[PDB]
Amino acid sequence: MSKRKAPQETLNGGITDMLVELANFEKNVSQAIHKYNAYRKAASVIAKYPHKIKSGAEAKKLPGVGTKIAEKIDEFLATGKLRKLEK
Repeated sequence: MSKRKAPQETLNGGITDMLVELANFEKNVSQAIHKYNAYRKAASVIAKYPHKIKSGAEAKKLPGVGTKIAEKIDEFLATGKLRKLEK
């Protein structure tokens, strides 16, 4: 908790963070469910990934992420279409 100085609104991706979080549920998600392992396998191909996408095409390329987990990958990456101040 509190290592040096984390951003206030995260950077952009945040894929392996919200994916590993669902597996860390330790309450609503048991420790051996099918949907439970859906975020663990997808989190292995996402966290290794650059874990930062503007759309949901990168998750489709990952064979691990796509079986009902790709929807969550867009939940965090859905508000990543903000403008960057033109001119």
